[PDB]
Amino acid sequence: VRSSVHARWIVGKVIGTKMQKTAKVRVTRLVLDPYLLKYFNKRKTYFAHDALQQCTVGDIVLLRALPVPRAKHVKHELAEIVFKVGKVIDPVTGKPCAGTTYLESPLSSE
Amino acid sequence: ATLNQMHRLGPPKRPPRKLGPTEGRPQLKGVVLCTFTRK
Amino acid sequence: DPPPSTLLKDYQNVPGIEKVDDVVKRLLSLEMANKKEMLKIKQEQFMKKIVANPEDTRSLEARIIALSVKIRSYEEHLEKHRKDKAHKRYLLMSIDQRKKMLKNLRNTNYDVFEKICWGLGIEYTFPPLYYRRAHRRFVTKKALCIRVFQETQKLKKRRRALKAAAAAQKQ
Amino acid sequence: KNVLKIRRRKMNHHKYRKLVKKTRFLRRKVQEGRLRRKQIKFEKDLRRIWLKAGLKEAPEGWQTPKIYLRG
Amino acid sequence: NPWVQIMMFKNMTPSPFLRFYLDSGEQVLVDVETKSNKEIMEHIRKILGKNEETLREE
Amino acid sequence: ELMAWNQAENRRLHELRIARLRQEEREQEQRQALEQARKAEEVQAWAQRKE
RNA sequence: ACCACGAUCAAAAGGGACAAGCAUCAAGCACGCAGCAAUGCAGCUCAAAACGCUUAGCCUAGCCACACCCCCACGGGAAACAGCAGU
RNA sequence: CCCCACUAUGCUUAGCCCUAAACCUCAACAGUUAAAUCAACAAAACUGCUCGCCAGAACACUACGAGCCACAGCUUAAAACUCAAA
Ligand SMILES: [K+]
Ligand SMILES: [K+]
Ligand SMILES: [K+]
Ligand SMILES: [Mg+2]
Ligand SMILES: [Mg+2]
Ligand SMILES: [Mg+2]
Ligand SMILES: [Mg+2]
Ligand SMILES: [Mg+2]
Ligand SMILES: [Mg+2]
Ligand SMILES: [Mg+2]
Ligand SMILES: [Mg+2]
Ligand SMILES: [Mg+2]
Ligand SMILES: [Mg+2]
Ligand SMILES: [Mg+2]
Ligand SMILES: [Mg+2]
Ligand SMILES: [Mg+2]
Ligand SMILES: [Mg+2]
Ligand SMILES: [Mg+2]
Ligand SMILES: [Mg+2]
Ligand SMILES: [Mg+2]
Ligand SMILES: [Mg+2]
Ligand SMILES: [Mg+2]
Repeated sequence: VRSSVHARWIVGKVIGTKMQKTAKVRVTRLVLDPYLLKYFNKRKTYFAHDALQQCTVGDIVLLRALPVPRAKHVKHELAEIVFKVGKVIDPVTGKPCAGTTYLESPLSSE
Repeated sequence: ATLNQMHRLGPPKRPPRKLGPTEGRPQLKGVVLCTFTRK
Repeated sequence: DPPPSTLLKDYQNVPGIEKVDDVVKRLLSLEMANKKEMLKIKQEQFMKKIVANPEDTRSLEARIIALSVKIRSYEEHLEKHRKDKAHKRYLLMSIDQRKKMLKNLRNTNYDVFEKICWGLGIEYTFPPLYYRRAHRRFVTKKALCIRVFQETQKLKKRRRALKAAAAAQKQ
Repeated sequence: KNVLKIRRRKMNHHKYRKLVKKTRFLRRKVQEGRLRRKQIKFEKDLRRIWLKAGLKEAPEGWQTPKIYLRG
Repeated sequence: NPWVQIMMFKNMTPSPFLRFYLDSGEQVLVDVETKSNKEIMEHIRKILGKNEETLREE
Repeated sequence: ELMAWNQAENRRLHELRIARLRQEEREQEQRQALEQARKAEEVQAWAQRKE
């Protein structure tokens, strides 16, 4: 369970798939502006190992830290594709959706 | 400006204070070259 | 383009249109109409070929199809009018609005996004991250830096064989 | 409003244009010399690259073009 | 919770929901449709918030 | 116990959702019935004018 | 004391975080990834400020850096108070 | 400044140049006319949200750098000295 990687679980958006078995993921965190006391998104890039090359640019993925980095910049592995780009499944109902509209009604399977 | 603009610009950067004829020093030693009068 | 003999979208589903005189068929065809009428027929074909409901005109699919027909009309217009700056602007703006529609369709319905691209022959492209002038000094230095990289790679491979050869001789 | 601020700018631009006309031949000699140094500074920037990468001469078939000449 | 990543997503699904990712790998889905903001705060406090005793000790 | 209580709270909200969605289909069908009638008359009128 | 499969303390290594000014420093020029290897792919950073220049010991129960200079110190220049007092 | 003559130019075609008091000097979108209506003048006063821009005058529509079919050009754009005003 121990790891030398600082970020153990992070969610991000895939922004690149040009590296073999590696997805480039933009992770955003909220950071407090000390003067304005307003939160602004601060984005950081993480390389994630994607053995099956199943990540598509734009999908939301969950990354898990590796025990030790496998490369200079690869410290995480693809743990789960949360929201496949253009193929989102509503977690609350389990039905496919296109934006704020259902593609299959939850009433179909009762 | 908007909050996004204020955040993006950051705190105001005020130019480093200029140094006068003494170069930021209370006194300086000098050697007199010539004396004269000014109007 | 649809054949000139094609009937207008308004008169194609009137009962008995196939038994009228040939002259009446010419007067209700594309041959006797303006180009805007031909674009309505083109829009109809793409809808049936691509969209699941050809009668829903407010879906993101129908808008992409409608705008794609307008874009092709501007391209044909500008092929004959190459100094028409007004329509050149309309084309560039329309191309940018279809990309903004395709982006939103890709994010919401990928299966429909794929059929729209195949049906209309659109090759979706991801925007470049940085838009900056490639001036002369940049275009020359970047070319030299690629040549230097290519040459360094060749030399590094000729430093693998010589080392490999010498190692074998020891044996 | 008065045009007093415009009048200051008007005089500055008039005297500037007149200065340029009076010295346009000296400025052309100076501008030429600057472009020569600019080309040399550009060639040095590229030579630094291949030399710091371990090469001893320019990449085979590479000739640095003149990117600052009117031609 | 400065070290907890919070990411927002607009109009990706038909109804609103919160999802928490835990260090074990467990995920907690919280449906918030029809709930007020005060009820949402009280819900996640109950299931994933430290109680007043645990905070007093610290 | 809190994860199971949260799973039960989600199931409760799901039954309320399905009840809300059923009432929306009955209303959607009523509207969809009128629009088809209205749209059919406009087609027949438009068709007669073209004929 | 020696052992503690330990505690305390704390290097190296790995991950994260961490000054100011200048964008008239806007591109950096190999800065990536996969594979046991062979080797293959062509990527990596950057206007959310990379790269660069300049300024400055710091976040002070203290800490960091330096210890005549050549970042280092085999070697060389050379013969060293930035220990106290003192010139 | 007034009168006469005449050229570049105004026109077309094919390329450049990329500037205006390009100003209706009043940014885009959405909303209000109640409260304090509101420095002055002008074209009544405001709200939400976003981007752009501004921080004494002058030096300066300048210098240098950089980019540009521009080579007496355009764009971006300072500092030193000076003043107690503008
Ligand atoms: K040293
Ligand atoms: K202007
Ligand atoms: K005006
Ligand atoms: Mg007047
Ligand atoms: Mg003047
Ligand atoms: Mg260490
Ligand atoms: Mg470290
Ligand atoms: Mg300069
Ligand atoms: Mg110092
Ligand atoms: Mg000494
Ligand atoms: Mg030393
Ligand atoms: Mg001493
Ligand atoms: Mg003439
Ligand atoms: Mg005419
Ligand atoms: Mg005008
Ligand atoms: Mg203006
Ligand atoms: Mg605007
Ligand atoms: Mg308005
Ligand atoms: Mg000023
Ligand atoms: Mg001007
Ligand atoms: Mg100028
Ligand atoms: Mg110049």
